[PDB]
Amino acid sequence: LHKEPATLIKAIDGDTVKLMYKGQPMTFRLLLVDTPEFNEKYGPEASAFTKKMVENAKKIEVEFDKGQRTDKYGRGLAYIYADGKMVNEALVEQGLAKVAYVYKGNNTHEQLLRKAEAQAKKEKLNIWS
Ligand SMILES: Cc1cn([C@H]2C[C@H](OP(=O)(O)O)[C@@H](COP(=O)(O)O)O2)c(=O)[nH]c1=O
Ligand SMILES: [Ca+2]
Repeated sequence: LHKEPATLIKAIDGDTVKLMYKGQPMTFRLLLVDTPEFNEKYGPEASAFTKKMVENAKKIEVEFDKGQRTDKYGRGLAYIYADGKMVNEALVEQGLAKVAYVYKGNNTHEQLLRKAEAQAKKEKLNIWS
């Protein structure tokens, strides 16, 4: 896998963000995770976490996996990095997302994210509290 540039257009919620990629606006859905909806418990906190992380970054990058690059709703499916830290991983380390939606062929960072979830669950953080 490889990182490609993008710039933020707008934070949406815990696991969706609007980015400019190859010069075109796209909504990205973070691979391999699930944040609560804004209306559910920990939703606001996930949205805020992601928002802060993407808005404060000097450098946003997109990393597609090996499979499908857009989902059935036209959202890009990627690992998104903010100054080299994976937002997908950071949410999970924080107990603000679960590992979820693990489809064969776009699952490169599964075990990385599961390891983070195990540690969050042991700290009993947020979702795991
Ligand atoms: C994360 C991800 C979600 N999706 C689809 C599955 C779910 O379909 P359904 O809408 O039919 O439940 C939906 C979940 O995304 P959200 O959690 O953003 O709703 O997006 C993919 O198809 N591929 C993916 O990698
Ligand atoms: Ca969600």
